[PDB]
Amino acid sequence: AEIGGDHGYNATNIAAGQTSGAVTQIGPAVMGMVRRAIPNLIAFDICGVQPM
Amino acid sequence: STTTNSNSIGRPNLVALTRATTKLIYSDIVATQRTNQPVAAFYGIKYLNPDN
Repeated sequence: AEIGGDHGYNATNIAAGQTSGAVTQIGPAVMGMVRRAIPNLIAFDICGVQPM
Repeated sequence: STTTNSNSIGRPNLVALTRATTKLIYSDIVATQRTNQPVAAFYGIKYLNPDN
């Protein structure tokens, strides 16, 4: 009676959308993107600051 | 008898250009719809008998 089915929780299939029952998924969603933080800077004024 | 061979012709007149191009037929042969991502997915949805 046309079950939905599911991906085998196998990263290769879920990204492609390969399913087990019916209606292959279009694809995953996009929950967001994460990038590494920008490190901070130790203030230069501790040493000599002489613009040449 | 100053014939026309005494006269010297100047710049010849460029009467007409001529370029060669086929009757390009690709808008009318195939169905086109622009894609917004580097991978395009066309759905195929079918209706089946109880014998598939």
